[PDB]
Amino acid sequence: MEAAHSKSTEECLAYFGVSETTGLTPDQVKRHLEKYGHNELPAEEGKSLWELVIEQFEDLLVRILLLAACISFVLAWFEEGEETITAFVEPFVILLILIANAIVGVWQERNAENAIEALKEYEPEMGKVYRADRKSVQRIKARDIVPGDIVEVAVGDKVPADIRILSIKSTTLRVDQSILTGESVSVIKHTEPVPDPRAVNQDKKNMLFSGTNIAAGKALGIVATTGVSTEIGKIRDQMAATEQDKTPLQQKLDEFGEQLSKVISLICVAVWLINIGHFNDPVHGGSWIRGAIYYFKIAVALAVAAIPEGLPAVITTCLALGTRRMAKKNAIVRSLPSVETLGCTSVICSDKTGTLTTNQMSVCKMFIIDKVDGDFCSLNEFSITGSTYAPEGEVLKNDKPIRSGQFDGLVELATICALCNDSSLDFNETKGVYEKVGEATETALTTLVEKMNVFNTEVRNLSKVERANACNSVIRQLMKKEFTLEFSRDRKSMSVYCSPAKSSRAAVGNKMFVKGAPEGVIDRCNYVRVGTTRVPMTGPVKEKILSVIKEWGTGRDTLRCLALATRDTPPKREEMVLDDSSRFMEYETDLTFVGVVGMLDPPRKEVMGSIQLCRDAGIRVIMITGDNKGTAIAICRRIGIFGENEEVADRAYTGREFDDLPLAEQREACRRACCFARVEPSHKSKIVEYLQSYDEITAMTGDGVNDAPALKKAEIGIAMGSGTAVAKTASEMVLADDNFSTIVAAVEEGRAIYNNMKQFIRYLISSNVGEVVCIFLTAALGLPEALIPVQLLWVNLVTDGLPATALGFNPPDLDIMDRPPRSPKEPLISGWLFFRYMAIGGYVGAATVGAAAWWFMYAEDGPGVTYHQLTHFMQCTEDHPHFEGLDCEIFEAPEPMTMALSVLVTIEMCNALNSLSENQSLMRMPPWVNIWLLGSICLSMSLHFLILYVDPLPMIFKLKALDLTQWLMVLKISLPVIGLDEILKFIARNYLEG
Ligand SMILES: C/C=C(/C)C(=O)O[C@H]1C(C)=C2[C@H]([C@@H]1OC(=O)CCCCCCC)[C@@](C)(OC(C)=O)C[C@H](OC(=O)CCC)[C@@]1(O)[C@H]2OC(=O)[C@@]1(C)O
Repeated sequence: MEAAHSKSTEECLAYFGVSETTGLTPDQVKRHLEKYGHNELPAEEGKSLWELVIEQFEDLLVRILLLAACISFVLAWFEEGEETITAFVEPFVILLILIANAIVGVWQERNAENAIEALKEYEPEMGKVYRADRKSVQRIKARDIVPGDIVEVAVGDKVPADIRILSIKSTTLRVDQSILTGESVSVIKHTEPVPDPRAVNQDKKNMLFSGTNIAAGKALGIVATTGVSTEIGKIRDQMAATEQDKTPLQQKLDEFGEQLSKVISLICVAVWLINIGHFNDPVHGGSWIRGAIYYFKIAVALAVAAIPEGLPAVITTCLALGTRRMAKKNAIVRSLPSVETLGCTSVICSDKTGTLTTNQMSVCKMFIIDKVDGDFCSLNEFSITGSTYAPEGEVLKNDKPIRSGQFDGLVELATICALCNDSSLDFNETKGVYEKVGEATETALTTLVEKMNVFNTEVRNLSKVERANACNSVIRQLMKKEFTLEFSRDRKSMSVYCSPAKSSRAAVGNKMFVKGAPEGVIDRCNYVRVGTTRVPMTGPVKEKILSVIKEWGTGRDTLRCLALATRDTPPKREEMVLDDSSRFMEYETDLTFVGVVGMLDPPRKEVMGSIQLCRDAGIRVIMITGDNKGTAIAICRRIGIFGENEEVADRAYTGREFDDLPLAEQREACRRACCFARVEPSHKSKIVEYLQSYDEITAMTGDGVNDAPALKKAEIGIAMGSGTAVAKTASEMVLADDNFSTIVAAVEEGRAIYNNMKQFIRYLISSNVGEVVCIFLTAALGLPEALIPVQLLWVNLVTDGLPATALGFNPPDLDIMDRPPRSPKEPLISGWLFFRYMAIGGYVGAATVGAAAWWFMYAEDGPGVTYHQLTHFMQCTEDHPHFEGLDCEIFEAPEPMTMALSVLVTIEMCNALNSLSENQSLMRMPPWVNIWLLGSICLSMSLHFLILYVDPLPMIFKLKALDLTQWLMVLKISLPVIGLDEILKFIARNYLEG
């Protein structure tokens, strides 16, 4: 049953043909259950199985590196050698890294909390119904309840489905719908029907929602919807139906993986293509397959040379280290990758109360009527000092303190504020400060009653523990509050019937002290109280009152005003039937205006600043409030979101307004909007959606299942520290202190971690730009094989893997926040940088192979080896350069290799330094600035010797401790990389592409 809330309990019972007394017949149940199904959210999947694994090994790069193993295992099996400790290395070092980055990948012991899971935690397990098969209140399984059957709920119960209350048995029923919105103040329910076919959950006063728990009372009603067909289930589906796109970085690392996987095999073609000589000469000898292994031993080398198997380790390190660094600033980042996107954040959507503000209501100003006459009436305005909840402050008129009670009206003023209040003030002993008890507003009202003290009641000689509510009580003693008509968004007001306590002498029968939003209440006043007398409400007057209410709510002192009025001659206790909600309005007419009070929820002392920061950062911030458009706009000028005098006719919309705008006009409004007031439920999702139709990285603030969809949807959802678990499990970041400022901080932080990430990323892969180049020369022109496949691994996980991580601590460049937000579609490497990293990548390919080519020929090893022909013959079947001797064993010995690798590890250390900036030389960017970089460079070479001296290592690496004479060449062969660098890096001046 869809709009059960708009039907009468009758129309509603009839819709299903059920007796409020008998129940659903066993048939109807099975029958109904076949039609609607089980009152349960659909189940999910995702646990320990073969899936996680196989998908783990589905990635390209992890495959190309697995294929190298599916070949190295056999390649390092046919290889001739008495060694059995260096053979099963390659097929293991890889097969190890593959399985290593598969555990820390299938690691779901931490990151495994889904938002839809908690959603099932809000739906109870059992519920009580009334079928026709048993006259007893059978407590069946919740899962078996069905639209149509009449259920029972009583205190403490968790509502099993969406029911349409039929009959309330208790005095009054109160449920805790916080689960949905968050304002943990339980609400009264009624049986009267909400006729508006499209009321919003908050206004469906005659309905219980599944997930909600009953605060007070006990009622019986007829279930309207179960399963996904419910407010909770509906929210579930929206989330189920939303799929977040992959983050920008993760999107590049894939683009790379693809363009790479192609270029890798693209070079395997050049090999079998450059072989134009091997097609003829090669005769008998069985080398058909014995010589073809050369085409395989180059793949499991060319491949591992272009795959930075150390990146998915560094980026995670730098990231995990940022998570903590941000946690220190109160920003808890759940999703890791997010630290990247949080930097491309272009729009911040924040709620006002308790994020942009403190949620510290306090009454500042208030007034009553002074004199009414000749259509020209005046007023008496006061101000109140004290922004705390502590009854510590004074009431002053004309900047000077006055005795609130010397003023007849200010009395009744204070009277209403106390008897028309469902709250109290409490001094917390332990802590040592008065705290609110309930609605933060009404408390501010209570605190006013104290500060005021219209009856002069002694309070100096009292205890902070019993003085907090002294004056209020005094007033509760002169009037007996019988019953009270709760607030409603229709009448925007809320009265409270009172009776004259026997212990009095001023009893004008009964009274009704009304208090609500100025407009409504004031419009229902036929009179105005001028002191003690009463006089007809006249236009001029109403004109004057509304006048001052308009100034306080839109002025420079953003105030929330409440009209205070009363009914002098209230309807007879008999003529009133409390159960009739919508009827309350009438019971509150023929009123008498008494006064107004304007309170303030101060914007947080640090927000005014951050809003500015977001300006310099080019980040657009959108405040979402509950204030009325008019005051929203003020608070906005106030906190900086708008100029002190900017045009905002079209930049701020109310929810109603935004609804009267057709799709085109709505979207077109989200790209300029900065303030939304009284926005409707869906709207958060709507807005997010629109902001995105502009490729905008949007941050959304919220809490409660209510806002789960939007948090999921938005690029960066932001739950509050005090928020629901679901709202937290749905967001990407949780604000430890629910403060706006900490969102901006975290944005900047996450904006630095990329600037540094972008470095070690274009560095750790810049070396791979060479390793392949090297391998191409070391395979194209001759086979002076300088870089072993099982040797490059250690050079990518430590040799350069250490300076990378060290690069994850580079000094944050100034003005970080004085530039517009990055572009999720900005490639790390391209343009002048493409050509830059091009040379530096080929040059390191002329350096590595050269340590073995430039060597033989000018070295102190080989008097007649210079200008050799390692290109012509390699198999060595005869002797031309050397007749009878033992020289055809140099093609496989630690001599030309142990020289290249060293140079490699030398040019990289200079390239790491070339990776501290992108324009400023090392002269302006002292390579000793990043203290943690040097601390790694040293631990880099400190391990280079360890695999060159300590025998157990230098052997398995095919290297040997180079003489300090021949090791002096590693300098003038590597060291000059910085020149080419510094050249291209100093040439970015004429090329104003940076
Ligand atoms: C891994 C190692 C190597 C050496 C490789 O071939 O990487 C290429 C490649 C895949 C790209 C290129 C490299 O291009 C070549 O080497 C082309 C052949 C040159 C022959 C010249 C003979 C005189 C990157 C490396 O290099 C330079 C130096 O410009 C930059 C960049 O990479 C990134 O931005 C990735 C970061 C996530 C990518 O253009 C990228 O392709 C993309 O889609 C990107 C966006 O990925």
